[PDB]
Amino acid sequence: QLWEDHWIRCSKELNQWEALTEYGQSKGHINPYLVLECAWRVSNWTAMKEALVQVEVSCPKEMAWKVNMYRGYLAICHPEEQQLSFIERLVEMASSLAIREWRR
Amino acid sequence: PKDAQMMAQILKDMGITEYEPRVINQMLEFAFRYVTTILDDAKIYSSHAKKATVDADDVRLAIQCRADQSFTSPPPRDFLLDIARQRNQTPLPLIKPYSGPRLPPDRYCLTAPNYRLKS
Amino acid sequence: LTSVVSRRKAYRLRDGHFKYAFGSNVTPQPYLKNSVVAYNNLDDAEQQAALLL
Amino acid sequence: ILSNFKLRAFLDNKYVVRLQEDSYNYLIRYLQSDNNTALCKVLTLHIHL
Amino acid sequence: TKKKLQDLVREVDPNEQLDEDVEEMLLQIADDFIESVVTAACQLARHRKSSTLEVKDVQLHLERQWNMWIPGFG
Amino acid sequence: KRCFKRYSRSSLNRQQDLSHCPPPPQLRLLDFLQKRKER
Amino acid sequence: LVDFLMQLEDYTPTIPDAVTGYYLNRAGFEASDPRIIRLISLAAQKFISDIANDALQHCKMKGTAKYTLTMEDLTPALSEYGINVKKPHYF
Amino acid sequence: CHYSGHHPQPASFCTFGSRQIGRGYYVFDSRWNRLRCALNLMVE
Repeated sequence: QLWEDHWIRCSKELNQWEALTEYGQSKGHINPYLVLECAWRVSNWTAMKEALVQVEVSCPKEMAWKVNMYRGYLAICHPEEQQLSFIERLVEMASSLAIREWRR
Repeated sequence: PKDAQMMAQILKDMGITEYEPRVINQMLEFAFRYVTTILDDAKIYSSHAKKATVDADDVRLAIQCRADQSFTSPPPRDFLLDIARQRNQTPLPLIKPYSGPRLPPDRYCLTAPNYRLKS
Repeated sequence: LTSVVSRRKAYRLRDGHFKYAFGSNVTPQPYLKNSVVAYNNLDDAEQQAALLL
Repeated sequence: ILSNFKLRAFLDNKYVVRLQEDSYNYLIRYLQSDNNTALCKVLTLHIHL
Repeated sequence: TKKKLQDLVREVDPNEQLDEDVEEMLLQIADDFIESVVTAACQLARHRKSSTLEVKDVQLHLERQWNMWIPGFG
Repeated sequence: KRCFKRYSRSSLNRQQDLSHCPPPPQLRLLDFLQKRKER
Repeated sequence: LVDFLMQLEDYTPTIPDAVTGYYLNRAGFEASDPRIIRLISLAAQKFISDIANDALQHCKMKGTAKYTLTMEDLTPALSEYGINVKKPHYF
Repeated sequence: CHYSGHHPQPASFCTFGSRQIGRGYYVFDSRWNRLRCALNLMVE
């Protein structure tokens, strides 16, 4: 898994985000967090709306602030229509939780 | 009490002249349990035989199954010979006289303390 | 293979004769009072794994 | 080899080595490694220890 | 090819190793198990009406001595 | 006596058995590499 | 609340230590400390009490359509554990 | 439960797996199938 993790890290910094985007919907090794990291710089916006249910319910070791930050990508850039009325709640919760982990 | 005399005679035929009065009843119970079990095995074979009456061949198969699993006997005269044949090529270690009766190496002995418990 | 492994590794029984764990040391030591209250009792998922492992 | 009258007797004879048991135990350790069956053929045929 | 001996070990215990000389013994155990079952099945096959067939139904009646039940049709 | 058995003509279970074998689940990038090359 | 140490004191054994201790001597144990030989007696009690409770259930559903134990209350209770006992009642 | 000079034969023994080949040699139910065919259809 160290080889896989470093290969992902090396490919991310070599501007190969499209390859990792297609890697997230293979037959197995379903990794929704990898898709959320790589799919916001391309036109593939349908994957994000699907890979949020298992992201939120998994509660992966106090990882709520980054998911809240990732919620703004769909809110700010929505294809059909978005009310953009709860952006203030998103930033306030993200800032409060970021400061909360700063004290830790 | 006709079974008591023949059972004593059977023990007498094997060179035993002193016994206890309770073993004779035990063998009678063993004989009763043996036939009762094998009759039940005949019933299930006869019931599986889709026949009303009980045939005699079902008993032969039933006693055959009883001897297959419920009785133990070593393989005689042929299997143990192969064991000696496949081990006949094993050599013998040399005799090195240092102090006489040495012992198997350390670890492969009943001298080992539990890992968890300590001082 | 189940018989052989069972003589070398630990396991736990669920509702009788069922062997499922065949794994780590989640079984506590019964001479500890902390294990007794834990036995009587039976983010959040990781701490429970710590209580066993 | 057959016409040399000296190497023919060389093939039909064995080279005896008088070594200790530890040296043979050192040899018995090496011969079990990978790619040693061909070398073991000479030992079982040409050399008597 | 497929399912030689190692994947069956993973089927029970993920982290378990077997010695090289143990694998052949298990195959011989299976080899003896195969012969014992088929010989007993053929004996029951010749018992139905002196011979009928190798029947899956009578195999279920045979497995009572092995204390096992196949999840098959029956 | 044991290692000679794995060297004396045992390649039928080594170079023919082990070919076209599915990769273990620990290495899940080789399948992605093969798919990229094929496509 | 309280650890198992004094809970082991609370139990009142029925089988004396001279019976369980003799069993360990047969198998090759010293049987010279009080503390290990109480679970075997408790385990023996649990094994017999379960059969005793099972026999009580059979006896109280005999013919209701003082308490005497017969073979009719013993051969079905021993059947689940694998004990097959069949004694002739005559001759 | 009888007494007689002859040994009572059950004729239903444990039937250990063994077949008679050559009237002196015995096989444990396998590993002598193809070879027996090879040396019986050729030699004789």
